[PDB]
Amino acid sequence: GSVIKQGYLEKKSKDHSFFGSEWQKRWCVVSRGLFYYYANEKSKQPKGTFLIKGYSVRMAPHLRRDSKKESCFELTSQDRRTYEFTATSPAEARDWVDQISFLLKDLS
Repeated sequence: GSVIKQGYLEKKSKDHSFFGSEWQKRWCVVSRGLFYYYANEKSKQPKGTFLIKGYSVRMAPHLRRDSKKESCFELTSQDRRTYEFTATSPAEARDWVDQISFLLKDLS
């Protein structure tokens, strides 16, 4: 079907409120051409959706300074906002990068 990969990641998330950005747990889904994410796997509505065409993806240890930096990756665009993620492990992050890359290369 349409889902390529899904699971929990920490997303760097602006609260648009008093505290700014924090790493926050999100259930993330990448389907063909489309990424969407929720607070929880059983949340009623997504927090966000975006078309992935135009994005680049890579591991990104600059995103944090603690020991989870080896599990961080980013989706970047020169036109739209970047999305920054921490997986549970380097292996998990590498898989996200690989699976999203496979989509992005086809889209290109």
